[PDB]
Amino acid sequence: ALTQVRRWDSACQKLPDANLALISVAGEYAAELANQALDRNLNVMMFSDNVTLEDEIQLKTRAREKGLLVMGPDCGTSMIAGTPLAFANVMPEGNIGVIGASGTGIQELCSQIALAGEGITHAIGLGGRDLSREVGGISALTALEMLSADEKSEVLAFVSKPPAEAVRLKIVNAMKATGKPTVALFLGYTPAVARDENVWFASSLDEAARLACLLSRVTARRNAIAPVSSGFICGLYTGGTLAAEAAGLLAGHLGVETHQHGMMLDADSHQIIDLGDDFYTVGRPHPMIDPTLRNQLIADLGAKPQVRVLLLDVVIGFGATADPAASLVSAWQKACAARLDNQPLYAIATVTGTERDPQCRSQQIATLEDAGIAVVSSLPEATLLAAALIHPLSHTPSLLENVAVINIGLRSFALELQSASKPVVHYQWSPVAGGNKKLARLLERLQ
Amino acid sequence: ALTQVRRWDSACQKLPDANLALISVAGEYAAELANQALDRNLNVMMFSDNVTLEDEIQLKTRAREKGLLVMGPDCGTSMIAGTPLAFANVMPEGNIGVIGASGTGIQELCSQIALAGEGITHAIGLGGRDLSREVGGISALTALEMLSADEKSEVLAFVSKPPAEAVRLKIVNAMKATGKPTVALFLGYTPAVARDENVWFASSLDEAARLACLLSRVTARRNAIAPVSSGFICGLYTGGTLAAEAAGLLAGHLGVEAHQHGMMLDADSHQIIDLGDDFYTVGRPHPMIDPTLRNQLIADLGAKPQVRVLLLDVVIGFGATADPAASLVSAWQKACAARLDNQPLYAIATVTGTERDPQCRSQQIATLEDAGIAVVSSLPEATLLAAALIHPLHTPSLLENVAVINIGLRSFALELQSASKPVVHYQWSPVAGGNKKLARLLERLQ
Repeated sequence: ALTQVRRWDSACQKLPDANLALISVAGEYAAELANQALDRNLNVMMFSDNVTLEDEIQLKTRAREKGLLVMGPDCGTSMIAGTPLAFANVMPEGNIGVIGASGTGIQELCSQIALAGEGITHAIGLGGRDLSREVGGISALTALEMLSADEKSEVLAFVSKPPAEAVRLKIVNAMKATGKPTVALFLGYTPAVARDENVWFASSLDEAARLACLLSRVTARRNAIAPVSSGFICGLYTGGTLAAEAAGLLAGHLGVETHQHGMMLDADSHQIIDLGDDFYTVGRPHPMIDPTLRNQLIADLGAKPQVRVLLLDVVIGFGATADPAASLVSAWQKACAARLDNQPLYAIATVTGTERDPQCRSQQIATLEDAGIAVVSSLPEATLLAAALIHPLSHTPSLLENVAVINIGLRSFALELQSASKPVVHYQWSPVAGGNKKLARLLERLQ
Repeated sequence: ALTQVRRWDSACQKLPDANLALISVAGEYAAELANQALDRNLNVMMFSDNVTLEDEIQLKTRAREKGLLVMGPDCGTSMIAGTPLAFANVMPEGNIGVIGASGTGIQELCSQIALAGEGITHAIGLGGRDLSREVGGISALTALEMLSADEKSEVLAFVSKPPAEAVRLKIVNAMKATGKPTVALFLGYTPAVARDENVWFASSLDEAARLACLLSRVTARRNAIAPVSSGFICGLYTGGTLAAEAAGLLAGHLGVEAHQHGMMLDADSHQIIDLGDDFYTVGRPHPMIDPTLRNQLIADLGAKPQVRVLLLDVVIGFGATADPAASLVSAWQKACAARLDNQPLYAIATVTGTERDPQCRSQQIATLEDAGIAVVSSLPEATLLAAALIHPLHTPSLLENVAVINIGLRSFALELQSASKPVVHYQWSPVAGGNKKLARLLERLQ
């Protein structure tokens, strides 16, 4: 049974700890009700269109000095603490925090994330004009700071139309300040560089989602492992091309820059080695057919405590070992066996081959996983994870913890919130006096 | 059991359909066996290493003249007509033809293609040095020509180290000439242009796979629909952001620059409209909450023959209509029921929302698919298919069946035997059978 009301105080008593005012009244009155909401120190989300820049700017600046959040006018979507606000979707729980100055942009970005197998913490709408040259991205900065302080939001994803020079610059620096892996989606804009410190740039919705999930998977694992002591990366590859791509990929992640003797990369003690090179094959069979060399080198890492991460490629199929996984496992266990607790050896592998190959992809992967080796589907993820693990680890907004809504405009919004069984009180509001049926009937008819 | 032989005589008599000689003997002898194979008009694959550029060029130029193929020295991987050659993988059959001057590069690309649910026709290894300046892509050109002529190879994917300028130009041009959607992967090479006509440039193995699979899905769906008459694209969007991205993507595919009244795109009669714009919402609910208008416009398409493709978005979730799919199908059917068979209307929809939404993602997609509307997972694919459906419109004997005369290593023949592929093992050696000491010396030195 929806708790309707018709006076502010009546709504505030039916919901003492109300947190947000969702305004969907006629634009001409939205700003008014927003300030009345702030007078009661409530966060505001204006789904309402037809609101002037001046009022939006006034409301957002006022919300800043008060330490509140005003999801600017014409904000069609938001989902905070599992609470659907306006046009929202039921999302799987995850570690991705979404911020957007777009309606269906947020919706599609989120739909693609779920479709990609991950989930979100919150999806914060800002209002279509927040990033405008005149608004200055006030709400976008407040949103970033909030999620930045939300530990459950390990990865950040931002979506909006491309902002102007001064504004996008302010947004990026703010994104960098959070220190969290962040995907910045500037709709229909091919970015300068693909990555800038902790910021990854995308130009399309599903590209952005693909990236957000990848960062999500890498950060998730890195937090679970919780590396504490730094060290170096050692890549022992059996496939030349694979070694070369992993090398190029890792160099980019490290901001590091013709490769002699199979040494594909050697920077700051990190190494990516092609054991297939002639330099390692004198007097012995190719590593892809005989695992003896590589396995010994793996076992011997037990004597190189400075080596924190071991990168591996496992290539199956005809012409390869019968069951590489098993001997790989024993070999790396011997290594780990010889390490002190503060000198662990994390292993990361990618598997190249199919389910029907003799060795069987799924069985090989399971063997690796059961032993504790991290198996990822692609080199970009494998190397990104490796780079993340070498550097050890280094107050959540009350609005993100709980959301109590005083719904003012449309009743349907209050009703949909009822479905989610979220705390809501519906404040029936109208711009026409109670007895003026003529005008009430007219307004309805015209709309 | 494995048929074993000691002379070309026996090999060919035993394998009358021999198509290829897989050679893994010591490099100093590989070119010689390769020419003996060419003397018998057999294709060649030299897994064998330690072969000079000089011999490679001689063998490949000779092969080209004979209308045959020599997969360069140091070619560790190939799969042709379901036949695994050397370091190969068991692959599901699909519509993607792969070519590579890389060993594990071909393997990883295919492994990714398989994981994405697609398959290949063949994976033709070229030899690590085929695209070098000295060789000039001889085998690369041949393979491209072969896959260009293979009807089952509907999408092509090429992978290799970045070839020098002249070679690269020649290669890209040959890819353009096939006319088939093609992904060109030049390992660790930043492409300035992402797409050039039918060629998509990629930088990483996973990206190349992603693109190859995307083109695979689009081309497979188009060939199924088998369009006959060209026409126009009409996008009717309810979500503003989705309309603009769709507009931006299609403008790119149609290679044209593309704002007012919600008309996100309007070039060459192709239109992408944002029905959520004020221009279409005066006096009525937003199209995301009321389908009336859009459904009307869709139904009205039945009277417009030239409109061949209809693009749609369907956003579900708490605030949208209770069952979008149902009404869309209905308006959709009316339009189709008014069209003559020669003037069909193909519908393509992207669905935004989750399995948990009130409308239920899978439920909506089912209703849409049941009525013949094509549902795709992303705007790039939807717009790409939209552009593919408005056009519209023999196979090399080696790609039909492979019968191998194996010469170097025995393991490769056993590999073929286990997969029930036609094979004969030519037991060969540099030392004549009568010299015991020399034989011991060789056996020991290896």
